[PDB]
Amino acid sequence: LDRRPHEVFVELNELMLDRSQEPHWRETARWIKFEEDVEEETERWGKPHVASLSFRSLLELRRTIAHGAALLDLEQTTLPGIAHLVVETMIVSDQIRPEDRASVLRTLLLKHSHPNDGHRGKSLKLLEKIPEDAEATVVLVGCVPFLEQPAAAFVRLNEAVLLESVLEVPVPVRFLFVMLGPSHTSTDYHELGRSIATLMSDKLFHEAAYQADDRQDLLSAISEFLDGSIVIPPSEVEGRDLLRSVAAFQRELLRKRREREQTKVEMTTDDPLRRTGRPFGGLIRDVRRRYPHYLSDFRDALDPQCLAAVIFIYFAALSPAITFGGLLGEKTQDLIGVSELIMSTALQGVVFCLLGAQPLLVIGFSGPLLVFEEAFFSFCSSNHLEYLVGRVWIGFWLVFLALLMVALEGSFLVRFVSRFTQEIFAFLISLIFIYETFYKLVKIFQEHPLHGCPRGQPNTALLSLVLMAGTFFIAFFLRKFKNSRFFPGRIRRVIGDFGVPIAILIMVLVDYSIEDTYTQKLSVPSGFSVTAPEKRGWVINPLGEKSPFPVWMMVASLLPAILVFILIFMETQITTLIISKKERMLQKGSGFHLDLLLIVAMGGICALFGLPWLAAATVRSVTHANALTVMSKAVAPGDKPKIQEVKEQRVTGLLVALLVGLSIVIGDLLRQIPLAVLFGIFLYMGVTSLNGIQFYERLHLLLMPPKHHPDVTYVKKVRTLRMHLFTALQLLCLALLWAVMSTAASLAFPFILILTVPLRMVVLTRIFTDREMKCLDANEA
Amino acid sequence: LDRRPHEVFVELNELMLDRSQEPHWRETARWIKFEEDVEEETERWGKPHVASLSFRSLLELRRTIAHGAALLDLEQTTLPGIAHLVVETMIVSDQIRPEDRASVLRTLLLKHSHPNDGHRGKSLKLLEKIPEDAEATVVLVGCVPFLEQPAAAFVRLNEAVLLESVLEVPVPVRFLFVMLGPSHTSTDYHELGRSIATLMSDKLFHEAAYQADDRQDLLSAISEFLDGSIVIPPSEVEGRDLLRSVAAFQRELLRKRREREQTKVEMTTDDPLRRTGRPFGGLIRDVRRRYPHYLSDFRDALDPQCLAAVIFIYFAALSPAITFGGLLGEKTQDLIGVSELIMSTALQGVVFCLLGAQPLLVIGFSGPLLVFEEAFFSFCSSNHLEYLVGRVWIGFWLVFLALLMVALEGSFLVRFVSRFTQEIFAFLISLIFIYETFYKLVKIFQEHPLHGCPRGQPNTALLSLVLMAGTFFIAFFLRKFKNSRFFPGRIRRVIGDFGVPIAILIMVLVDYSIEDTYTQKLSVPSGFSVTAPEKRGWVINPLGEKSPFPVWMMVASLLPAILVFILIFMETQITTLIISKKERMLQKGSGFHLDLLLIVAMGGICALFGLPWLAAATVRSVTHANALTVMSKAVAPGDKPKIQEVKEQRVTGLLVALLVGLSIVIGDLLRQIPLAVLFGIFLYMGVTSLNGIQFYERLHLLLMPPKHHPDVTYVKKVRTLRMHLFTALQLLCLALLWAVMSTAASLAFPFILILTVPLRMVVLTRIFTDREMKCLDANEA
Ligand SMILES: CCCCC/C=C/C/C=C\C/C=C\C/C=C/CCCC(=O)O[C@H](COC(=O)CCCCCCCCCCCCCCCCC)COP(=O)(O)O[C@@H]1[C@H](O)[C@H](O)[C@@H](OP(=O)(O)O)[C@H](OP(=O)(O)O)[C@H]1O
Ligand SMILES: CCCCC/C=C\C/C=C\C/C=C/C/C=C/CCCC(=O)O[C@H](COC(=O)CCCCCCCCCCCCCCCCC)COP(=O)(O)O[C@@H]1[C@H](O)[C@H](O)[C@@H](OP(=O)(O)O)[C@H](OP(=O)(O)O)[C@H]1O
Ligand SMILES: CC(C)CCC[C@@H](C)[C@H]1CC[C@H]2[C@@H]3CC=C4C[C@@H](OC(=O)CCC(=O)O)CC[C@]4(C)[C@H]3CC[C@]12C
Ligand SMILES: CC(C)CCC[C@@H](C)[C@H]1CC[C@H]2[C@@H]3CC=C4C[C@@H](OC(=O)CCC(=O)O)CC[C@]4(C)[C@H]3CC[C@]12C
Ligand SMILES: CC(C)CCC[C@@H](C)[C@H]1CC[C@H]2[C@@H]3CC=C4C[C@@H](O)CC[C@]4(C)[C@H]3CC[C@]12C
Ligand SMILES: CC(C)CCC[C@@H](C)[C@H]1CC[C@H]2[C@@H]3CC=C4C[C@@H](O)CC[C@]4(C)[C@H]3CC[C@]12C
Repeated sequence: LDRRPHEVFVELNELMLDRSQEPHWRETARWIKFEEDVEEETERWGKPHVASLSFRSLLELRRTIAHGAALLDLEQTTLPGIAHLVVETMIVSDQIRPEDRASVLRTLLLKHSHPNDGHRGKSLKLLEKIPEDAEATVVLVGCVPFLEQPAAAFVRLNEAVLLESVLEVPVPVRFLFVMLGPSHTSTDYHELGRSIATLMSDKLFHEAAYQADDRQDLLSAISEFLDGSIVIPPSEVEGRDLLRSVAAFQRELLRKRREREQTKVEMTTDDPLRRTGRPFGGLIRDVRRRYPHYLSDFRDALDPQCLAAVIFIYFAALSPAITFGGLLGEKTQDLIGVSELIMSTALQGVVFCLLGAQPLLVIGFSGPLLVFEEAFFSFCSSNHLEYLVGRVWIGFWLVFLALLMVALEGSFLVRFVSRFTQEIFAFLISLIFIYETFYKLVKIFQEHPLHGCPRGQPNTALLSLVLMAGTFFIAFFLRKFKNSRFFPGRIRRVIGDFGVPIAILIMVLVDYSIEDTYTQKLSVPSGFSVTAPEKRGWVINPLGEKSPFPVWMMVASLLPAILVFILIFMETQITTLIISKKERMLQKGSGFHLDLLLIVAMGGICALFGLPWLAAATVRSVTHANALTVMSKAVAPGDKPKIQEVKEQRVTGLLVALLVGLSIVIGDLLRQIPLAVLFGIFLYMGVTSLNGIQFYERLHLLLMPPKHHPDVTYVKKVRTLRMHLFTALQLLCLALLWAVMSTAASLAFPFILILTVPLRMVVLTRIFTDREMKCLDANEA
Repeated sequence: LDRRPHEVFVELNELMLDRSQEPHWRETARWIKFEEDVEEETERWGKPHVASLSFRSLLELRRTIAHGAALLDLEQTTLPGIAHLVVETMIVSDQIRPEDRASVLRTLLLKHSHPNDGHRGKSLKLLEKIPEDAEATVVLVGCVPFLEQPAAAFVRLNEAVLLESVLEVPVPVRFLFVMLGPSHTSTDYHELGRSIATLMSDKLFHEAAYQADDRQDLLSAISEFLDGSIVIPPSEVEGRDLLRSVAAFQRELLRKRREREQTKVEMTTDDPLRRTGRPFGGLIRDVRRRYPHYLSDFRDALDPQCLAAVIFIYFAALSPAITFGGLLGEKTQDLIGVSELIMSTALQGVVFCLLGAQPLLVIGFSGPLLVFEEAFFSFCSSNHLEYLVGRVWIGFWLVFLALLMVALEGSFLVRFVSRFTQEIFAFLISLIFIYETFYKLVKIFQEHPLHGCPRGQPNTALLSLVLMAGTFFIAFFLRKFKNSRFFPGRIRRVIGDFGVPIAILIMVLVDYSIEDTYTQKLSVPSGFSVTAPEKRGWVINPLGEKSPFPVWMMVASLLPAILVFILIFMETQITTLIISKKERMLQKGSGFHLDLLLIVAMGGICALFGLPWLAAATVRSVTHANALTVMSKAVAPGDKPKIQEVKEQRVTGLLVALLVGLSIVIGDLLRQIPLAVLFGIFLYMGVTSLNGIQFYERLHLLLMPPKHHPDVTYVKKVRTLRMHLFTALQLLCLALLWAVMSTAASLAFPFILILTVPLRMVVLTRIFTDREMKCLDANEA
């Protein structure tokens, strides 16, 4: 006929006596894709587990179903009618004596019980998990003194009917299994109930039962279910490694089974990085996919979910801004400071969030840019060249290069930048955070020596070290608290997401308590003014501030433009690639050509006002994306979490940028933060961003004996001595890059990264196997 | 007949082609109580795992063995003869055409291969694991193109014979299984080989095959094996909680099976704490069990294993001695100091290790004794009583109470001291380590305030804190390194066992480097002299040093004697109970009556010379025992470690005591250790000993949601509220005890600690059920 299959919610009800000896059915276990048992002593629900059967119970079940009486497509609609029909058929099939007809019927008309039978508070919580269109089944297994032989009955109702006071949740029933036998047999009826329920909770078996017509089809379905099972021999499980191989073996077995099924069935039977050719094609394609959703981009942020992010993202886009800028003040003779960096961050962020194609990106100063800033400053103050005027021409060339790269569709080279260079560029970012911290500490200890009885203050070095260590430890332990197993589980996440503000506030109050001790503090000027209003204006003359600019450097400034373009391009395209994956349920569209052009043009224009260039960070962009995802609730117990949807809007980023811009009118309060707390946070970010990259783990695996290596796909398919050779080559390249960065040619490491782009292909294909590269240099997993 | 069963070492050899296309057998997996597989791509052995089967392969195996030809008790002794007989029987049973008799015969005399076929270095390393009296079996499965139907043969040799160049290790073979079939069938021969090998490596199946005589018994044994198995349904393993329930279910299933077997079999069929009554009976009983082994006790320590302990146990019995000895000097006006404590430790340790019944005990000053010392000092300097004379009479009463308690057999009350009071006592010991550290820190910060520009030194208050934190962190992280997964695994343990010496040495060097900063240092006097040689002699006059002693106190000193006897008795008896368990394979014997009498008598006599009393520590004794256990090497791969034996001797303890005694002639070197380094170790010992006691874990569970609780036996059998009530009732008693310890009646907390023994027997039984007490207050597990 039609018999459209539905998902099944299976319940086990067992007959038992009460304290007043009145017999009644009590619920014992429930199946929603996984078994859940009721503990007898404490009367609560245990954790979900895989439903492991036993073989003797399966044999007994097959024998019982072979000798039982089955009713198919019954026309009854009430419990008494179903019970009467069942007892009549049991009488017909010579299973129960007619004299007991009056007795056994009374056993099928008893009240049902449940652990929770206040009720709605858990009834709704269980109804959320169950799929919307699910049809339930009831298994009634128990022993009766007045019977002599076991009797079984399988009933499939013609139409779903809601039997009240039978199940645990209001779901219609479709199937009924009744078993009633004597108590002197060797069979365990709880085991038979568990076996039949685990059979019915399966996918293929329950579909077959939906489409079945007699007992032979039930036997065939039982054989089909048994074909793809795993038998575990009777041996003690001593260690823990013994049961880590079941998943892979089950995967292979079910793969073979599904391949056989697919063969039998066969016998029975918009890339965003593709270049078209039209000039500026990518720009038009990206605009005409994202702009029409403009109204929805604003209407979609009216919920508290989109208000709790702005509170702490503001604290993540601000801490580096006041840190990095300070460093520039120490490195460029206070030509570029915290005020200019904050103004540039705000001004570029608001425009990008109003006109960008991917509003979920937050842009700001990053690690590998201040190194280039310092290198260019060192080069400028060697040949008697003004530092701040050359940046104007660098930006002028950068704006032209961006247009050249966008006009001819060329933002597809990010496909050639594989994991080999991404993991090196992650170590560079995570090592210009630790080095600056451990250099500032040494400088502090040198300026204020530790002799006995401004410069030479008594208790300044050790106090700064203590503040740094305290801030780092607080920020680390709150991060570890975020993913722990304490507290109600939603306050846990909220507290764990405020690690940085809490750490900074605590370690600022501690230093505010201490009096009569000098600790260096932030330098934020009053009002809207340039950090050095004695040698620098707001607009830079493109011809020369103090002396006329040379004409040769006007054209010879092509090389630094190319290097900084390489840096910006890598840092932005990698982030856009990471954000717009398929695992993250990002609807609408992503912009690969409207982000590069906008960022580089804004940087080039902004460098005229003596403000730094910016590039989208790849760590706080992921944090911004994560803070906006909402997970589903219709997930079966014990199943892995599933992302429902990500709220895409351009209102949280705009508000965060505006807040960071307005954070300059509270300078009187921002001048009370000591300069060691910020470096504690600096070191914390540097250390904590290492987790995730495979280069770090393969570097760990150097010190581990080959017996203790994990079972990941890049360690169990390649020999140990080739994994170590790959790691050694990567380390050698990283060390060479650091050496060339630390010498007098510091403004050449972008060229070294571009030269490690094709080393991979040419050399590491001429050496390694075509099969080992897919294991070690894989882009997925 | 006889057919005595042995353990079985199963190997799987599969036919395959070489690069030169020459056919040969290659080893694929091996079974010693657990499966171990050879990876095809990398050619190395994977980790052990439980041998999970598949059902279709089992059905194919049953059908193949049903139609195969079996040879029982063959008289051949060489491979060619066995092959000839096998081919003849295959021809007899109409399985192989006679025309192919030659061809298949060749396939039975091909060279065998192995992963390691340098060979001896791993041959011995694997021969260690295999049991000495084990007999092996060889499984040969592969495909051939010249056959049309599968043929099988099972051969059991009459006597074990060493077949060279067949197995991987030189072990005699007893069984042979040969299977050869066409390559166009749907059967997978690797799976059949795995199935038959996992059958033959079982504990009951191989015995059944030993006693078997025909094919029907093989089928019966197959059914027996299948009876006690677990079937896992075809569902994906999504999470990780799914497979944590297999162990318990397997335990229950095997328990039922073994109960059935035992029922069928039935149908077919020196306490050391027992009082006798004779006076001093226990003393004689433990003397006559331990003294005769004197020569063995002295002859059993001639190995490097008994020499690496003395190196670091000396560093564990010394750090508290110079710490506690300092504190008493600050608390008793330098009447008892480091020198007196060190000398008492040495003098009592040597005598105890020379005459004791349990030499594996290290005695020394512990936490709850200095609290009583301080309380008695505070009581003495209130009524104008000399402090050092009263201890003489306290010892005089103690040496009488010990004799009274030993003469009438009374060292059996330790059975009534349950876990309820043991955990409270462990918290008391672990909370007098943190408190003293965090009080010394506050005192240091108060004496040297943090103002700007002996008392009032500039950089002392922060330097001491830095040193404490550094020492604690180093000592903690080396402890965590001891049980990590780095380094060759035997250097790892050696480095992890030297945490305290390394942590102290590094920071001593660091503070040595710093110049022109004052940090308070240890006060160890030169030569053999008392700590204060201006107000105290070496022999205390029992009548009064400065003024005559009152006569009323001479008799009234009974109460402190009891209040300190309780502490000594608990601390010694708990340690002796913990040490002499059954899990620790301690041979010879333990003395419950020769340790109490000796320790208390030595404490009473040693208090006449103005030296403190001592009681065995329950943490350093366990460390001493652990440092002397030697583990076995004959353990199958993947199995849990097993203790071979423990070297019991009275030479390492005597040497450690002598070293601690001689550590006073290096005072010029011990006076360079800053006093803030030792308190790091103090706090580390306080924090690190909380792990293990169930009170701490049940205190953690107050914050966990009921969803995240573990699966231990005391959380899944009692309701959550009736667990938190028990935890709160324990915390209330602990808080009351800590309150009575801090007021002006501080020398009464032993009475409170002994008043919680009848509380458990009277009150906590009238509230909690008889079944909840066995779950929460269990002595085992
Ligand atoms: C500014 C700093 C302030 C610090 C001052 C102190 C601050 C407090 C400091 C230290 C002590 C703190 C916390 C101790 C904790 C109690 C909660 C821990 C036990 C607990 O968890 O109980 C809770 C709540 O039940 C109560 O009513 C519990 C009733 C709590 C009693 C009231 C406590 C309120 C605070 C007491 C002190 C009040 C002090 C206020 C005075 C102010 C002084 C200034 C039961 O939770 P549940 O089982 O019903 O819900 C579960 C649970 O949330 C799971 O975690 C969750 O799974 P995950 O999301 O994966 O984690 C489940 O979700 P699914 O099943 O769908 O997957 C939920 O279904
Ligand atoms: C700089 C970074 C700072 C932070 C980094 C962290 C720390 C500071 C950094 C670096 C310092 C250290 C390097 C030390 C490490 C090497 C990695 C160890 C890998 C390794 O394990 O390889 C070893 C030996 O292989 C060699 O022959 C290896 C032979 C060549 C090794 C080098 C030779 C000289 C080493 C010293 C170098 C000298 C350097 C200084 C001297 C220069 C002076 C100017 C293979 O060991 P195995 O597989 O044969 O034996 C296993 C293994 O021991 C398992 O652990 C054990 O199981 P468990 O007991 O349960 O753990 C098995 O027992 P069962 O079968 O009964 O279960 C054994 O069967
Ligand atoms: C920068 C260093 C100090 C850090 C890490 C060094 C090791 C992880 C590397 C350095 C040299 C490497 C070896 C150098 C070359 C080879 C050849 C390599 O090629 C082969 O397969 C040998 C046979 C052939 O050439 O085909 C096998 C691994 C091995 C021994 C390497 C193993 C790993 C080693 C010891
Ligand atoms: C300040 C902190 C560190 C101390 C610990 C406090 C809580 C862990 C304790 C204090 C009071 C306890 C409650 C006191 C009384 C009861 C009644 C008790 O009632 C029953 O035993 C049920 C049977 C019946 O109702 O007769 C169940 C536990 C409960 C809720 C206890 C739960 C745990 C509480 C809240
Ligand atoms: C400290 C680190 C970063 C650099 C020093 C690396 C040297 C000292 C260590 C690190 C990794 C080590 C290797 C780790 C694993 C093996 C496999 C083993 O079967 C032979 C030795 C061998 C090949 C080790 C040789 C020594 C080795 C190369
Ligand atoms: C500082 C800490 C140790 C003190 C916190 C103690 C109080 C607030 C905590 C300790 C244990 C907690 C209990 C833990 C588990 C449950 C089970 C839940 O179904 C109802 C609430 C209840 C009963 C909690 C109530 C709050 C509780 C009693």
